[PDB]
Amino acid sequence: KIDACKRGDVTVKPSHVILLGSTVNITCSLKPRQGCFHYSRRNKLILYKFDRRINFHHGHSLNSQVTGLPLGTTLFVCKLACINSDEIQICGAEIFVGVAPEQPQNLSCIQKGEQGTVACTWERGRDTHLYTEYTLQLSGPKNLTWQKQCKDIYCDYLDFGINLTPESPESNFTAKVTAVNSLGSSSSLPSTFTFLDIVRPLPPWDIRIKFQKASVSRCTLYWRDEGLVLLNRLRYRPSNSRLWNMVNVTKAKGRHDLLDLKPFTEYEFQISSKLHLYKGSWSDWSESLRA
Amino acid sequence: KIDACKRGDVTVKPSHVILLGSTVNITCSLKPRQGCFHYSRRNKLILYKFDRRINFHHGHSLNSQVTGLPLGTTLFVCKLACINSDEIQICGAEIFVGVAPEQPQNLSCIQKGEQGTVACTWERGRDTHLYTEYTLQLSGPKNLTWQKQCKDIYCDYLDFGINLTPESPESNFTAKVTAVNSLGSSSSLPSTFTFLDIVRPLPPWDIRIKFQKASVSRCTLYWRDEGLVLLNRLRYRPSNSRLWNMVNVTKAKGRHDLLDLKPFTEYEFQISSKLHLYKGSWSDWSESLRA
Amino acid sequence: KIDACKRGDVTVKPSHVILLGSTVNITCSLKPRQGCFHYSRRNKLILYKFDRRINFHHGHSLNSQVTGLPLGTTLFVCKLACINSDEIQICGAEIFVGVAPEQPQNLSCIQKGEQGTVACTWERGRDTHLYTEYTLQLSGPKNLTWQKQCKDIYCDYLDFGINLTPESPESNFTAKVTAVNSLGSSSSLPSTFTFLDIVRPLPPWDIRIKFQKASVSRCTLYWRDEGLVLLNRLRYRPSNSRLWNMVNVTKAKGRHDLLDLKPFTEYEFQISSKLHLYKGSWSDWSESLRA
Amino acid sequence: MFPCLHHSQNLLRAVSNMLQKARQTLEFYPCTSEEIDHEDITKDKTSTVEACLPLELTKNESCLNSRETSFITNGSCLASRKTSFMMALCLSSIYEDLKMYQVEFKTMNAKLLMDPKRQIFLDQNMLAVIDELMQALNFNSETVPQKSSLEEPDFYKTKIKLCILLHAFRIRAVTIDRVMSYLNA
Amino acid sequence: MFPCLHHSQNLLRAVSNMLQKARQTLEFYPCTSEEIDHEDITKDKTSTVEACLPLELTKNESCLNSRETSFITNGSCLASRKTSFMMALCLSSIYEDLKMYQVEFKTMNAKLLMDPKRQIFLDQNMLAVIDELMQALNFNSETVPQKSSLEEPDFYKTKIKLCILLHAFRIRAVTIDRVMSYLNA
Amino acid sequence: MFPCLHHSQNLLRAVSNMLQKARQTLEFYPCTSEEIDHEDITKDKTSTVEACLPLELTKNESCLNSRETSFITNGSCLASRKTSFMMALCLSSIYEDLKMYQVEFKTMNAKLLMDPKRQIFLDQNMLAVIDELMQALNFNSETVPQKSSLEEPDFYKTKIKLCILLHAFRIRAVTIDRVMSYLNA
Amino acid sequence: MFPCLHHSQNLLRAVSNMLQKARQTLEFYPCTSEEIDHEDITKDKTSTVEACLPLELTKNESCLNSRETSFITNGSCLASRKTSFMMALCLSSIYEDLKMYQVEFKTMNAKLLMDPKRQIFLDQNMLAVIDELMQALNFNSETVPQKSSLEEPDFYKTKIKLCILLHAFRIRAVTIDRVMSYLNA
Ligand SMILES: *[C@@H]1O[C@H](CO)[C@@H](O)[C@H](O)[C@H]1NC(C)=O
Ligand SMILES: *[C@@H]1O[C@H](CO)[C@@H](O)[C@H](O)[C@H]1NC(C)=O
Ligand SMILES: *[C@@H]1O[C@H](CO)[C@@H](O)[C@H](O)[C@H]1NC(C)=O
Ligand SMILES: *[C@@H]1O[C@H](CO)[C@@H](O)[C@H](O)[C@H]1NC(C)=O
Ligand SMILES: *[C@@H]1O[C@H](CO)[C@@H](O)[C@H](O)[C@H]1NC(C)=O
Ligand SMILES: *[C@@H]1O[C@H](CO)[C@@H](O)[C@H](O)[C@H]1NC(C)=O
Ligand SMILES: *[C@@H]1O[C@H](CO)[C@@H](O)[C@H](O)[C@H]1NC(C)=O
Ligand SMILES: *[C@@H]1O[C@H](CO)[C@@H](O)[C@H](O)[C@H]1NC(C)=O
Ligand SMILES: *[C@@H]1O[C@H](CO)[C@@H](O)[C@H](O)[C@H]1NC(C)=O
Repeated sequence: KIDACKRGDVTVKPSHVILLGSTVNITCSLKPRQGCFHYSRRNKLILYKFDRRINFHHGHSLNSQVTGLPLGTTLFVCKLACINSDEIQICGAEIFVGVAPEQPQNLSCIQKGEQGTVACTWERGRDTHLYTEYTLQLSGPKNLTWQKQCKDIYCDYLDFGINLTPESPESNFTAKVTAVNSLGSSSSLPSTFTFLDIVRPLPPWDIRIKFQKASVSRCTLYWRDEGLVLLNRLRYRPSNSRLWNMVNVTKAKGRHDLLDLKPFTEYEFQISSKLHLYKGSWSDWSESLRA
Repeated sequence: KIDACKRGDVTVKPSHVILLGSTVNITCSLKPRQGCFHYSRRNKLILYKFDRRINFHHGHSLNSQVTGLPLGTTLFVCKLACINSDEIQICGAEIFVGVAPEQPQNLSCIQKGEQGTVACTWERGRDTHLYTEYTLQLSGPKNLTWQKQCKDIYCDYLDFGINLTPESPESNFTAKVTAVNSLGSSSSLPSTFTFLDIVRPLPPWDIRIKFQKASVSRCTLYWRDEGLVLLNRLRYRPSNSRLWNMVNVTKAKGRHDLLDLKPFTEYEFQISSKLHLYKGSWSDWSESLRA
Repeated sequence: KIDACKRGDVTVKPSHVILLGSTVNITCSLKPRQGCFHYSRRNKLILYKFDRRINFHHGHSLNSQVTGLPLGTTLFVCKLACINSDEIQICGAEIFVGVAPEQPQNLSCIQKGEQGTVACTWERGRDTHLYTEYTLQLSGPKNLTWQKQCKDIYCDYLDFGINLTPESPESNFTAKVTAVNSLGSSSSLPSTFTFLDIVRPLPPWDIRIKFQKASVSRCTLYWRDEGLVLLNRLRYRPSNSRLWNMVNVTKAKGRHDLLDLKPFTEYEFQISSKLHLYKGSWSDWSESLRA
Repeated sequence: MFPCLHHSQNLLRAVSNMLQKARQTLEFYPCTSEEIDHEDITKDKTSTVEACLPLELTKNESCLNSRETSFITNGSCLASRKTSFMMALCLSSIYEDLKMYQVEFKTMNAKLLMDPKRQIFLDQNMLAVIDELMQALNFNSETVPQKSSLEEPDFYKTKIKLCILLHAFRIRAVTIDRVMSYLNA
Repeated sequence: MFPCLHHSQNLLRAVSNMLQKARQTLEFYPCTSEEIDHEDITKDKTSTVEACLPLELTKNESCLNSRETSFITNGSCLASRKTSFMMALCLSSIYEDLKMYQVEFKTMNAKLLMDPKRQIFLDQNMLAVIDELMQALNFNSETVPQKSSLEEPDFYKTKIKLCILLHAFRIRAVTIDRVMSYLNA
Repeated sequence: MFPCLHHSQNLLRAVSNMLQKARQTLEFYPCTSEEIDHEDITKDKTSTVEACLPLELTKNESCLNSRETSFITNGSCLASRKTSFMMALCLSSIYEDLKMYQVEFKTMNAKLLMDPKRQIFLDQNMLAVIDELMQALNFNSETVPQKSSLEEPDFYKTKIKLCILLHAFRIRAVTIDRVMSYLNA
Repeated sequence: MFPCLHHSQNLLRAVSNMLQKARQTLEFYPCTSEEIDHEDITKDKTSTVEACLPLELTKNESCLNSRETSFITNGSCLASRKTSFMMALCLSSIYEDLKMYQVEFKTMNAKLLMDPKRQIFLDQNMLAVIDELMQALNFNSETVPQKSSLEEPDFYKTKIKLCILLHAFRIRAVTIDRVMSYLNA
């Protein structure tokens, strides 16, 4: 059995993890068999924080009560100094000062495209100086559920690998995030999302410009995107200065008889689609098409 | 959108999932545009359970109140019979009669060997005729829990992939199992297990028989097993008739000066080891060694 | 097209490859458009072998006749020195002096075990300072041959991937090796080998020592080897001093009633097998068995 | 021998076995070819019905509507410089047909698993064959993400829709097989 | 971290080690950067010199000459809908640059092996890195066939051409590395 | 060239880099060879100290204690009929030494990850090299299961134990390298 | 389900199809079970006839002759600590039976290819199944080297020997299948 501390053992009261503001009783105790080979009233049993002397007792039992510890870890190492020999490190304690975990104030779940993996994002709050474990739970109408745990201390987001297929377009799904640390536990308020709110249409991948198969000013734009789109929007703004973009386009993959400027000067084109007008987010504008 | 039901739609009150004993209002309704091409007072709108007639209304609206449904699924299909044409299936409902889920009375977690994956086993109880989801949670001394879901309707056991390394041999770890179904939720009582209780030593893999390097009756048995064993037991029973096996052996991988019968007749040998005498399960007897 | 020589071109007569003893006419010629920018009777057109001056002509045409070149490669580089500018390398020639290739005096083909890949070995002879290509051809009684080329300049042996299954134990197979180099070609004399000569039995892999299941001096040796062995030999020599080993053993995988010394002192044991007594090579002695 | 033709022959055989299982499992649900209407999900989205024809059969080229969905995705089934556009558009449309069906079949299977009993579930082997064929058809193959629901759907509707899709898919599988045979010969 | 950037960083390091070996092996042959002229085989064939620039640097777009060699081969290094055409043309041109060099390097190596001694031979690891990067750059990667000759070439000319190519290739390798770093960030 | 020797040379180099990182990360924790006692976990369990010697050095064979732990596990590093028992026992004992260390190193790493900060964590590459060498040493390789704890251990004790193990393991790594060199030559 | 049992069931089916082909191809050569004598090449070399029995059937253990050919080769089909020696010896003997047959079948196939016509040749799939089963049975599997002859053998003798081996091998294949079923249950 490998043992880190052989000469003596050091105890901490109440524990290595303490609430910000508490006082720890670091006590260095030396086993009777171990000790300075020659008894002398010169040898000492020092205690050091970051190699800084805090106490010194000739006797094997050393007691200290450190206070006002800041957030972080402080290494208290208790070395033995003999009469002529160099100091031998005996044992030490690492103390993590921590505070109660922040509750996530805002939780949002976004699925990219009709086929996508749901991803939920939260505001962690102040960082407790402690290991942090995050649990994300998603439940449907009745209480079935999916849970995943983000063991990583810092998590940008947690993604449910399982895709969500909604039994009906109007359903209620509720998501909650729980943060647990040695000192305490904070749980976010339940947030209820309908499937349309979670889904976000993909930007239209395709784009084509045709001048109505003619030299005429009128232009026809042939783009392609996800099948379930009941709305759309197009940018007809002149390239040199942005002006106005039509709020809505008809449910046509291929634009027809769009009003375009008579010159053939290059014009930037951007396109967006809305899965549902009543409760669907707008898609990101498609890569600009030059001319 | 492929539509299974076009001619008409059938509704169920309150829902397809009902508690054992409840009564469902299956109501078959026909859309006005669809119907018998020739109005006649001969055409009917039948409702069938497992192809057995339960009701018949000439009018488009048919109402039924089935009662005393047993546990299981009953297919109520509502067909349209016209005057001379054959019956056209219009729409149907599948009803799952279920009961509240049984709580697991006993939960036991066993880890095989010093290095093993913890596996927990429970008594499911009566089978509710419904989809069953089982969640197994393991919490250590402070609150840090591993979340695993057995989505399979029948689960013999759920295994935690991560091996448990105990900070100290005496620690308390608590395990709970939760069963959730459309109708209700039952959670097993928390059971607290120390690491020694969970661990079960492996049967000694190796075995060797030597007669003290001599023709003498005394025999030496050279076996090998997991390193952390503080106890052991050996079977010295005569092969022809089992007699008695020593309760404990010294902490020796290689037995020495064991009392063995003077004849060279074949003798079966079995060996077991105990990781901890105070709170450790006995290992399974090793494969019998002939002679 | 990256062009190595732009300022001028150098020719060699007869060729870069020459027989040992021949004289090469290295001639450095400068294209008219290229040359020293300022005509002066100070600029020279030097020719260097291993950066050692051999000739110098002011005129664009430089002629040299190097003689007594030793075996190897000599780099003749022809640089241009102008009046004040540093020498610019113009073009160069690498000459490989070589001699006619040695014929392989001895060719032997050995197959390891009943199942083995035939491998043929030859004595290359003196190394010609030239690229060497070796072709090994094996022809059976029927005029069908396997063609394999050892393009590597130095070849320890060439191995035929296909195993040879002999239509009859007495057959004649003939093997020849051909060496070809820019200067000449030498072919080894055809060597005819019967299948028994090519095959060499594997050393017996297994060995067991038993004293006739008793404390008696007589010993029984249970070894295992390739199935088609019609002979065998055993080493009964005392371990401390080698004495004599029996010339032949009966066709028994397991030796029985072998005469062994009464003491139990450790004895080395070696075993060999002969596939055919009339024309089969002896197998290598098996790993010594201690005691 | 054409490797894609072998995959297509495997596809038709896999659908034939699954269709036989579906009829046996769903005894009451009507799943005979006579009682099941033909409905094709890919009716307007893809041009397999027109583009996938023998070169002799297609001539006017007027009916190919403005190079409909002319993505012409390059793939390992053919070679880029090997065959005419008429077969290049066809291979892309066949890839799209398999993508539309696989996404739907996975959605049905995820709903079927929730059933308290296991009356019927889509063949894992058949789904794997569809994915393997798509990988050869187009290099930029997208693997459908595991689909699941947090609620329980009506099972009768899924079982009627399943039978309607299986029969329509079987007709599509023969059409793919005919094209693969033409490419081989 | 960008996987193609890691391959490009591996390429520059592999060329640096091979260039050091070449200078040590060919003591007389002049292989110092001062005595070796810069000659680029891909001078007019590819548009890496112009297309591969940071988006901020390229603006008029007039200098891109009529979308020169605008194959825009799709590949695993980028995603089809991820980056602007300026980087799509650049990745195709980089693939073409590596194809032109690998075909030439293999031809030189086959001639070098015939030498009675083994003064120098192209690093197998460097050639493997070039192939691995090309596979990521374009799905339709063509593997060069084993090249050999039935006669023996002059070795001095091959050794001078080798030094000229190695130095030019090293400059190309840094240019690829800069583009990969820009794509990552 | 011996493949196991290459793995052993990789092991010694990986430990050397990890040991340098450990000294830099733990500035206060004493991790110099002078202040760290030599403690070997495999002191009595394995016979590598005695079995792994050049054939010339070992002669009396009396010191090999009753074929201690003579499992003689067959493996891809040597061939079954290739070398003497003295090296067969040595290869088995080396496999056992790597198994004892890997199980312990994984336990330490699982405790280290829980630290609020990331002052030090065992090199994943070093652990992978240990597993690769064990796979070659013995066919019946056991992969250690992912280890985790439901509580937080004192970190100072783990960091002192880590330094003691790293230095002892480095000495073991040189011993394995010497044996692999002897097998090659 | 037992993976080795699946391989053994594949083996019996493969032999059954090859045996049917052999009878159809060799119309004159007598290949009916009635006219072909039973001759087993592995008559004395292996103890499959005695060792491979259900545990209930074998009791006296006297008939196992002095642990005949008791190599007990460890393998992936069983686990080292899983089953009794009676099945461990049986698995080794079955591996040896497959090695004796595969070496002979390859020798016959190499002679059959030389025939001016292609009346019959051993099924490549059947040979592959024998190799796959052997790999699972014993880790130290030896792959038979490609066999060839430099002369042409009489074909009638090879075709009579072939029929004698196929029928005997089929009986051996059922014996392996029975043992695999017993191991599974
Ligand atoms: C620390 O120890 C001192 C004396 O041993 C005692 O008076 C005090 O209450 C202790 N405080 C804590 C927080 O344990
Ligand atoms: C679902 O869970 C919530 C909170 O646990 C509870 O209030 C509600 O009654 C549950 N619903 C059912 C149907 O069990
Ligand atoms: C979801 O909840 C909202 C408000 O709580 C309610 O208006 C709506 O009907 C609910 N939807 C369903 C499907 O129950
Ligand atoms: C069923 O319907 C009838 C009449 O429509 C009504 O009287 C009864 O209360 C209903 N019962 C349930 C359980 O809905
Ligand atoms: C741990 O959890 C249990 C139940 O949730 C609770 O009673 C206990 O106070 C918790 N302990 C801590 C330290 O949070
Ligand atoms: C575990 O719990 C038991 C009883 O609840 C208690 O006696 C024991 O001290 C506990 N162990 C620890 C480490 O707290
Ligand atoms: C070399 O050249 C000289 C003069 O050019 C000529 O006399 C001589 O014959 C030549 N020798 C050979 C071997 O070409
Ligand atoms: C075989 O080849 C040798 C040499 O080429 C020749 O002498 C002999 O006649 C040949 N035999 C036949 C049968 O062709
Ligand atoms: C092989 O050649 C030798 C001598 O040339 C001859 O005695 C022997 O009969 C030959 N064998 C065959 C099979 O022809």
